[PDB]
Parts: sequence; structure tokens; C-alpha cells
Amino acid sequence: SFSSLYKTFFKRNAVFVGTIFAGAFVFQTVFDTAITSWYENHNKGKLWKDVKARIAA
Amino acid sequence: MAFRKSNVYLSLVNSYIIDSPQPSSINYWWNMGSLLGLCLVIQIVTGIFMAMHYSSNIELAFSSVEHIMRDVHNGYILRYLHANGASFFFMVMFMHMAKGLYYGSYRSPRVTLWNVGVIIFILTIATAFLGYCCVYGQMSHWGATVITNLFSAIPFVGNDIVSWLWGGFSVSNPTIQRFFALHYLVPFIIAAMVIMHLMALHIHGSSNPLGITGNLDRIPMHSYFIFKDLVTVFLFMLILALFVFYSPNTLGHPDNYIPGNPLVTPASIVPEWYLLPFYAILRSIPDKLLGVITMFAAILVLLVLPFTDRSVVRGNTFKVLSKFFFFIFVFNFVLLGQIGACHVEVPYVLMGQIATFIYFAYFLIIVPVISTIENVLFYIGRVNK
Amino acid sequence: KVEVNLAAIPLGKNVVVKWQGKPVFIRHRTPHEIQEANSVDMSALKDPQTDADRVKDPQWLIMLGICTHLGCVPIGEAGDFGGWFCPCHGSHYDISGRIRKGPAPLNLEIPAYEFDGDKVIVG
Amino acid sequence: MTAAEHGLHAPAYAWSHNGPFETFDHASIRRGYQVYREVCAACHSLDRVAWRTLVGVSHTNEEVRNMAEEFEYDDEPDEQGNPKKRPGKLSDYIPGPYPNEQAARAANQGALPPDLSLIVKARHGGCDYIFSLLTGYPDEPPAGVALPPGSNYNPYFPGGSIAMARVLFDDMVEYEDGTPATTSQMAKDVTTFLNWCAEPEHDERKRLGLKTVIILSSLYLLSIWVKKFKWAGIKTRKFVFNPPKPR
Amino acid sequence: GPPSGKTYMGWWGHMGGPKQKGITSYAVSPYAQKPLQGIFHNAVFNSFRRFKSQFLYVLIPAGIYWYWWKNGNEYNEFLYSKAGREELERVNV
Amino acid sequence: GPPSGKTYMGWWGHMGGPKQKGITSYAVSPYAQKPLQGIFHNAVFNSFRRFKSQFLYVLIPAGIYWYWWKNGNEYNEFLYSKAGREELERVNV
Amino acid sequence: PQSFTSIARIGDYILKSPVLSKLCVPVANQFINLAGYKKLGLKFDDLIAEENPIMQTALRRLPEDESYARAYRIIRAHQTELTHHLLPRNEWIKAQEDVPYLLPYILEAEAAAKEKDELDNIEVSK
Ligand SMILES: CCCCCCCCCCCCCCCC(=O)OC[C@H](COP(=O)([O-])OCC[N+](C)(C)C)OC(=O)CCCCCCCCCCCCCCC
Ligand code: HEC
Ligand code: HEM
Ligand code: HEM
Ligand code: FES
Repeated sequence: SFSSLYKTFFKRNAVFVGTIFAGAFVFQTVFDTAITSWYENHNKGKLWKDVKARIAA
Repeated sequence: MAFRKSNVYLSLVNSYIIDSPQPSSINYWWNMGSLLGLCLVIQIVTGIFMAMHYSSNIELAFSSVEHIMRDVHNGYILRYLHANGASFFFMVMFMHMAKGLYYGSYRSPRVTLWNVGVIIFILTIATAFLGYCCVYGQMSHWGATVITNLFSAIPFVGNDIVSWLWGGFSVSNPTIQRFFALHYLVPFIIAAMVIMHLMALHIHGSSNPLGITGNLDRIPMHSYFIFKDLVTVFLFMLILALFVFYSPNTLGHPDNYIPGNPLVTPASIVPEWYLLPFYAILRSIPDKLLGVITMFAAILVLLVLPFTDRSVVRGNTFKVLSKFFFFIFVFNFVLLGQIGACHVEVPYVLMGQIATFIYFAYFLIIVPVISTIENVLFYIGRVNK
Repeated sequence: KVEVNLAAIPLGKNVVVKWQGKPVFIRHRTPHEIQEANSVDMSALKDPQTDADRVKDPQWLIMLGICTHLGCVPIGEAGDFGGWFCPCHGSHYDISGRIRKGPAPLNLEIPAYEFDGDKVIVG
Repeated sequence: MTAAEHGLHAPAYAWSHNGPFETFDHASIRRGYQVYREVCAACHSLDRVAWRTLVGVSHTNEEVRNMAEEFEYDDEPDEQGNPKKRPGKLSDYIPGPYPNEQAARAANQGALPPDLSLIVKARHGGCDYIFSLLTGYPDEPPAGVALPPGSNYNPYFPGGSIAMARVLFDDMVEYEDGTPATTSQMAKDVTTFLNWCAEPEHDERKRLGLKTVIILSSLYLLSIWVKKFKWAGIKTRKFVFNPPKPR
Repeated sequence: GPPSGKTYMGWWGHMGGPKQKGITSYAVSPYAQKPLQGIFHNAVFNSFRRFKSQFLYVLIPAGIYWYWWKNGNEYNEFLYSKAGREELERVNV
Repeated sequence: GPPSGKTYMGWWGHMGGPKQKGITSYAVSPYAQKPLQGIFHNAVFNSFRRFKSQFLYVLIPAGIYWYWWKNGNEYNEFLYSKAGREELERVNV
Repeated sequence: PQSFTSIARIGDYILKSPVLSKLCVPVANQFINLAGYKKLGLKFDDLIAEENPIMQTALRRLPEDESYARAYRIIRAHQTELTHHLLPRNEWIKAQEDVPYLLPYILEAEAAAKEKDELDNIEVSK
């Protein structure tokens, strides 16, 4: 159904640019969340949350 | 006709960017000019957004740069972007100049283009020097002291010119505020000179790596070289992002994080790395007047190259000896920079003098003789007699 | 042009100030140091000058603190000659401040100064 | 110059933050502030670090407030125009031990101890230099070193003769977490803390660098595809040449 | 407006080249093409052809200048060592 | 270069005005003339002609706004005096 | 910038001497083979930079079949170097095909311009 796919998303340029901006919004939120999660999980034990949990325990 | 052609300003943007006929055969070395424009936009924008927080007094210069690095939100981003983008500005500028030296872009139509380019090179060197002295670290103060004490070698009015540049009796508060006003001003002279560069480019078009005429096969610049330049724009941004976010102080000297102390010599006074070949050509000559005259001649000997390139084909694409000596010139330039980074010691003095002589013998001796010999070989290899 | 009072500087001491961004010290020399300064043959000097040519007041030795090799600060009253010792490359100067041993080509430069009784105006 | 005038180059220690995906060990930052306050605060200053930057790095808010209250700064003068002192707060800066450079040089044999705020970025070698300089004080200087009075030997210092005595001996700081404070452990902790004072942005900088490298590399590869897509129509061009009839 | 001087480039229609006859150009639509065609063949073979053609010009000056800089650096490290201070004072004074 | 739009000014030679026949210009050299000829006659007579034709358009509205401003200034100075405080509080409240 | 009459003078002196011919002609043949312009389908007189009035004169005076063939070789070299390949080995310009075809027109226009300059700067012997 590439005809329906093209006719929905890539035929009108307004729908194309609006789709790109909606994807950019979702990608900004999702990408920053995933990068901060991967970075904090890669450095587990060195963060101030972990040092704070150690001092509390 | 179209509105992109009929309008007053869109005809300029069209005839420079959208319909500008480039030859079809140019390569990724022709992307460095657009990359230099990108470097200039990066430098001017990050410079304004740090000038909103920088204070040019001699008690507040280093403290205000550290205020940018600590208190300003994303101010470390702006400062490392400005500094490493100046290093990348000079990298891409050396690539632009070297591809001009290689592909013969200085010859008969484009002598005005080459000379306006040399003027931009001088102004960009001056901007980088004043902006390095604006930080007022240890290398900033002492680099300012050395390079402005160079002008006390002029025998008539040397002390007058020196005490006019300093604003006093050493490098001080009026010197640093002078340098900040000039470092704000001179990039707009660079932007006007870039518009003059684009005029001199537009009246005759680009060259191509073959050296032959490009009027036969041409392509409009939009939709081909726009994306062909977008490739190198994203590659330049990727390498600059690496050097800003992961190795931000690699291209900087570590002595600039000492505050500017006039009573302590830091035991190796060395400017930023892109001025180091000219610093070596300075220190090669054992006289203060002839040394600064030789440094200005090192910047100004590129103006001799249109009239010493005796070749009849343009560009070293099809020339064996010219290719070999061009890369001998390039690695001599790298040797000259590494020599100027070094101290003034025994093998280094003689190596710097020999490398300075090779630098000046490339334009003045090597290029006319090699191009004449290649003219004769090109004739007699195919003329049967 | 600055003025330094020579009243609170006792005999046998140094005083190091900054002036126009350059270090400058004043010494109240002993007569032993004066005789030792005028008691060196100029053949021992790569840049030979005399104490009468290098100070105006033999009691008050005034000179700039720039070591003439590359611009370091010689340490106060240190070295092997009784003078000043640049520790960057090992330069020595006597109490008259002339170069004997070291990579320095010239002596320690004397600034311009005049006297007003018990004070000095350097400039 | 000579090797003694260059100083010995410090070897590359496997620091916890070296490497592009790494973060400061913030517990090592807390231990390093303890060894700064208990040892290095008697001669060295930290004139660029506000108290409010330590909150969320090595201590908490009510934990930094007590130290800031322990120090005393200048206030706005009272109604009669007399000078007045004030217990410090989070906006104030970490105070130095000496009122001025002349008093510092009077207390330290004529040599001025530098402010330690940027000295990890102000010296070649960086963290490795600070660590080797603190740990590698030889008990005896090598045979024939002409040493001045009051100057100690350190090979990693340029010149060999440093004016700072060896100040880090074993168990001179009781750590809070029971970490065994030897000499090299305290030197590693102050090097991590001084590196945080130099680059307080380090963790967020490498985080945004990860985001930026991924986004820009993806844009680069996407742009290579889009470039070759637009240039297919020219890169696959075919010129043929039938010579014209002579007229 | 005013006319400018004789340039060696016109615009679209009067570029100022030779008259062209008999030269016939064929192109296809990129939308009907494969981009990234031949990139694994060119990446290991055409790139090797370009490297075989143009590496002596870039590598023999690199070899000369790097051997020169390495030899000068080793001579400096010999000179400011303890074993070569006699030669150091001889070549400095 | 590329052509711009249709403008209403050409250059020297092709200005865009109509065709001219029969209009004949005469101009003698300034080096044969008298500059500062007639400056005293035109200083007192031509200047009075220009001022007489063009001063009502500039002097009736200036007089209107200056009389309005003077009247408002006098009313304000009366209001914030002692004689007009009743009218002041009346028109203020 | 170097006049073509001077290149012809020096090259004719090298070719007319039996020692200089057998010493320098193989050096030039290997130089031309290393130069690699034949692998793009170019003869050498396509490589001369045309942006000067002597070369514009010679290119105006070229006959039309050589003009159309030179146009095709230039466009073919542009497309070949665009694709970052070379021409196939049967499409390389052969050695006997690499004849100087523009050279008599260049040398004639050069002699005409030199004679015109010499007559512009004469001094009549009176
Ligand atoms: C004052 C003016 C200064 C000016 C000098 C400033 C310093 C130098 C700036 C960077 C070097 C710029 C070189 C540009 C020259 C160039 O474009 O090279 C192209 C050549 C050959 O390409 P071509 O001649 O166009 O041939 C292609 C077509 N054929 C015939 C094959 C069919 O392709 C090659 O042979 C490969 C060349 C690739 C060059 C890469 C950089 C090499 C040098 C690096 C030096 C710095 C690195 C060490 C730093 C510590
Ligand atoms: C007491 C007095 C101390 C204490 C407790 C510490 N330091 Fe150190 N320090 C000191 C002086 C007088 C000097 C100046 C010496 C000189 O001028 O060479 C220094 C020097 C440093 C340096 C700079 C070394 C250099 O310039 O290469 C660093 C870095 C340094 N000091 C760090 C440091 C650290 C991390 C400490 C932790 C407890 C420390 N010092 C203690 C005086 C004193
Ligand atoms: C031509 C482009 C420019 C170049 C090449 C350039 C170069 C430099 C360099 C090398 C530095 C020192 C950076 C460091 O080491 O920290 C610097 C500093 C600075 N520049 Fe620029 N600059 C440019 C444009 C501008 C402009 C236009 C402004 C002002 C609006 C500006 C404002 C500053 C400021 C404020 C500093 C102070 C220190 C800092 O914050 O980095 N720059 N410049
Ligand atoms: C701020 C700096 C500069 C900018 C923005 C700039 C911009 C450009 C641009 C966009 C081009 C056309 C694209 C290209 O050919 O690469 C160009 C061409 C050129 N520039 Fe620059 N330039 C700069 C500095 C210089 C310098 C320092 C020189 C050398 C002296 C120089 C010499 C040339 C030459 C010779 C050309 C023609 C190249 C050719 O067409 O073959 N430019 N410049
Ligand atoms: S600078 Fe004084 S000894 Fe070299």
C-alpha cells in the first residue's frame, strides 16, 4: 500500500512538513530520555544519587 | 520571468546560490569556501553571545571568561565552540589556500580573487590574535607583549607606534580594552571582504580540478552543490562537535588558565597553533626588524605567485614535479609550525632557517623553474622532430 | 614616573617594586659592596661597563628586574657572585648587576631616574 | 631544555573519568573535598568555587549550609557606617587562607601558592600531573642535586625544586565512609575534586556530546545518501559523439 | 544598468564556449536509479586505484620531513642529556 | 549575468523615456560664465516670491498647534496654581 | 604566462640536438605517461588555459571539426573526473593521436601579437 502511504504522507507538502515536525518533537523527548537513561546506567555508582543512597545507608 | 530573478535581493541570492553555474567536475575541495562561511557565522554568533557576558577590563577579563565557563548557562558550549571553531576556521582556511595553490586558482582571471583572499587571510590572522589576547591568560599577555614589542624595531617611530598600540607603557588595561573593541569590529570587515571575495569569484566563475575551461559542462548550484556542500557541513559539524564536547582543550595551550601575570615569564611564550609557522619565520631571522619584515613577507609572498607560476596549463593535476614540490611545500609548512612550537635550541634554529628558506624558495625559485621545465617536457614529449 | 622614598630602606636590603609593568629594585649598598663593584677588571666582563656609568648614586643601586636572556626574574640576593640569580637558565649577576656567567648577552638595564633629597623619581 | 628542567612527564593513570562515556566519581569528589578542607585549605585557595555548586555533587543543601555558616565574610555596613561581618551563605565563595599575596608569601617562604580552581586545566598532564606531583616526593633527593634551603625535591615539578613540602602522609584524614586514606588514595581524591573544580560541566558536557555525536553522525550518513540520490542523474550521464557533416 | 567588462563566463544560454554539435547527452531520473550503486566495489577497488596513483607524491615528502624532524628531535634529546654536554657546549659556544 | 525585472530607468543611452525630436539644448561653459550672478537679486526678490507663495501652508498649521499648545500650557499653569485648585480637584476627580 | 614561442624555441633546440634528444625525450615521454591526461581522453592542447586573448584568438581560428572534437573531449573528461573513474583502456588517447593541433594557431597568433607590440614601440632611426 505504498500508494496509500505516499498519498497520506508525502503527497501534500504541508502534511509532510507537519509529520516531520511531529516526529522531531517526539524524537527530541524520546532521544533525550533514552540518552540520559543510558548515560546514568552506564555510570552506575558514580552519580550523586548513588553517593546519596550510600550516605543514607 | 521568475520572482527569484525579477526581485532586487532574490536575484542576488539566485545568481550567487541558486542558479550559480558551477562546473560539473569540481570535487570536495571546493566545499571549503562554504565551510569557511559556516565557520565565520559560527564565530560571529558565539562571539556576540559571549560578548553579552564578557568584561574587557584587565581585572575582569579572565574572571569574566571563567564566569562564562561556570555561571552562564551553556556558556562552556559557547566558549569551546568559539575557540575550537577558530582552530577549525584556520584549518579550513589552510585547506582553501592550499587547494588554490594546487589547482592554479590564482592565475590570470582570478588574480583579484586571490588578492582579496590574501587580504582576508591577513584580517583573520589579526582577528585571531586580538581574540586570543582578549582572554588575558598567561599566553595571551605574553603573546601580546612579544608580538607588539616587535614593532619597536622600526628605527624611526618604533617606540611611538608601540606606545600607541599599548595605550601606555606595557600591555595593560587600555591594551586589552583596545583589543576587545578591535576584536568586535574586524570580523565585520571580514564579512565585507567575503562579499568582495564573492564578487571577484562571481565575475569569472569557479575553477575545476582539470584546469581546462568549464564553460561547456555546467550545473546550477542549487540541488547539486547545496547537498554536496551539506555533506561537508555536517562532517565539519561532526568533527567540531567531537573537539568541543570530548577533547575541548586539546588545541589550546594549558598556560592560558593561569591569570595574566606581568611579572612571571611562563618559560615558553607560544601563540595559537595556526600562527606558529609565521612565528617560526619570525624567529628564524636573527634581527628584530628583518624578522617582522620576513613574517609580513611570509604572508605577502602569495601575491607574487600569479606572476611566478610560469606554466601554460593551470593547476598541478597533470604535473608530476609540481605535485611533488607542492606536497614538499605542505609538509615544510607543517615542519615550520612544529619548529615554532619548539624552544630556541641547537638543531631547531638551523632547521627553522632552512625551512624558512624552502618556504620562500617555493614561490620565488622552485615554481618558475619547475613550471618552465614542465612546459619544455610537455612540448617535446609529443612534438616529433 | 613614580617616586620611592629612600628613608625606610635600611643599609643592606633590597626593595622590589613594579613600575610600568616591569620589576625595579633599589639596594642600599655597603661600602664593601661598592669596593667589590669597582674592584672587577673589565676583561672579566662580556658586556663591560663601570659603576659610575651604571649608577648615579653609589649608595643607591637602582635597576630593572628583567634578566637579559629571555625576561625571567633573578632571585633576590641569590647566586654565587653575591648578586642576583636568574633560575630559568642559570644566569648570574654581581651587585653591580653585570653579566659574568650565563646565557645573558647584556647587563641588567638601568632605568632613568632622578633624586629629590631622600627620595627617587624613576621615569 | 634538559629533562630536569622539563620535569618528568606524569604517566597516564586510569582515572575514573577518562574515556568519552565516563563521569566523575562523586564519592571521590566528597572525599577530595574532605582532604582539601583538612589539609590543602591551610595554604591553597579556591576563589572560583561558590558554595552553591557543591550542592548535588558532593554534599547536600543543608550539608553545604553548615560549612558556609562556619566561614565569615563581609556584610553591608550597619546604620552607623561601621564594618560588619556576616556568617556566609550559599551565594558566597570558598574563602582562601590569606588576605593577600603579600601575607601568603610571608607565610610560605616567599613563594605564592596558586589558587587551585583551574590548576587541573592549567598544567600539562592535568590530573596525572597533580597526582604524580603529590605522590612522588622522594624521601631523599638524588645524589648531587644542589638544593636551596626550604625547597623540597620533586621530579615531576619543572626544575626539580618545588617550594611545597610533602603534605600527604598516611591516615592524616579520617574519611567519613571508612575508606582507608593512604597517601595515594587522598591524592587521587583531591585530584578528582580539583578536576571537578576545573571542569564542573564535565558530566553534562559528555552527555550532550553523546547526543550531539549520534545526531550529527546520523545527519552525515543521511546527507551522503541524499547527495548521491540527487547526483545520480548527473553521475550516470552518457555522452556520445557522432561527428557532424563538414559544412 | 551599465555593462561590465569582458568575462570568460556568461549565464544560462550564452556561456561563451565553443559551438557544440554532435555531442548527445543521456541521463536517467534518479528516482528510477539506485543510489549507493557500486559503493562496495569502488570503496575497495577504485579507492585502491586512486591510492596507488597518488601516494608517492604525498608520502615521499612526508617521509623526508618526518625523518628530518625525528632526527633533529633525537639530536636535541642527545644534546640536552648528560652524555652529550661536551658537544652541547661546543655547538652552543 | 542574469537579467533583472522591467525597471523604469535604463542607463546613459537607453533611459526609457520617449523619443525626442526638436528639443534643442544650449549650454555655455561655466568658465565663460559668472557664478554668483544674480544672487543679490534672487536673494531679496525670488526668495520673497517663494516665501509668499509657500507660507500659508506652513504658517496656519504652525499657528494652530502653537496656539493649542500655548492654551494648554496656560490652562495647566492655572490649574496647578492656588487660584484654580477647586477646578483642579473637579477635573481630576 | 610563458610565451608559446619560447617553449617552441627551447624545445626545437632540444630536439635538433642529437645528444639532448636522446637524453631528454624519454624523460618527457615518461613524464607525459605519468601526467595521466591521456587516461581522461584529453590531448595536451585541451589542457592549455584558454582565458587569455592569444588562446581565444587561436580557438576562434580553429577549424570546426577540431572544435567539435575538442568540445567532446573536454565534456568527456569532465564527466569522467566527475564519476571519479578513468576512461577504459581502449578509450585512452594513443600516443600517435596526441598531436599538437592548436599549436600552429597559437604560434601564429603569438607572432602576430609580438610583431604588433614591436611596431607599437618602434623608434624610427632619425
Ligand atoms: C600559506 C599556505 C599554506 C598552504 C598549506 C597548508 C597546509 C596544507 C593544507 C591541507 C592540504 C591540502 C591539499 C589540497 C591539494 C589537493 O586537493 O590534493 C588533491 C590530490 C590529487 O588530486 P588531483 O590532482 O585533483 O587529481 C585528481 C584527478 N586524477 C588526475 C587523479 C584523475 O590528492 C592527493 O594527492 C591527496 C592529498 C590529500 C591531502 C591531505 C592532507 C595532507 C597534508 C596534511 C598536513 C597536515 C597534517 C599534519 C598536521 C600535524
Ligand atoms: C601548605 C603550606 C600547603 C599544603 C597543605 C598544600 N600545598 Fe600545594 N603548594 C604550596 C606552596 C607554597 C606552593 C608553591 C610552590 C611553587 O611555587 O612551586 C604549592 C604548589 C602547588 C601546585 C602547583 C605546582 C606547580 O606549579 O607545578 C599544586 C597543583 C598544588 N600545590 C596542589 C596541592 C594539593 C592538591 C594539595 C592537597 C592537600 C596541596 N597542594 C597542599 C603549599 C601547600
Ligand atoms: C573572525 C572570526 C573570529 C575569530 C577567528 C575569533 C577568534 C577568537 C579566538 C581564537 C579567541 C580566543 C578563544 C579562546 O582561546 O578562549 C577569541 C575570543 C573571543 N572572541 Fe572571538 N573570534 C571571532 C569572532 C568574534 C566576534 C565577531 C566576537 C564579538 C562579537 C568575538 C568575541 C570574542 C570574545 C568575547 C572572546 C573572549 C574569550 C572567550 O570567551 O572565548 N569573536 N576569538
Ligand atoms: C573567510 C574566508 C573565506 C571565505 C568565506 C571564502 C569563500 C569562498 C568561496 C565560497 C569560494 C567559492 C567556492 C570555492 O571555490 O571553494 C571561494 C573561492 C576562492 N577563494 Fe575563498 N574564501 C575565503 C578565504 C580565502 C583565502 C584565505 C584565499 C586565499 C588567498 C581564498 C582564495 C580563494 C580562491 C582562489 C578561490 C577560487 C577557487 C576556485 O574557484 O578554484 N579565499 N572562496
Ligand atoms: S631568562 Fe634570565 S636566565 Fe634565561
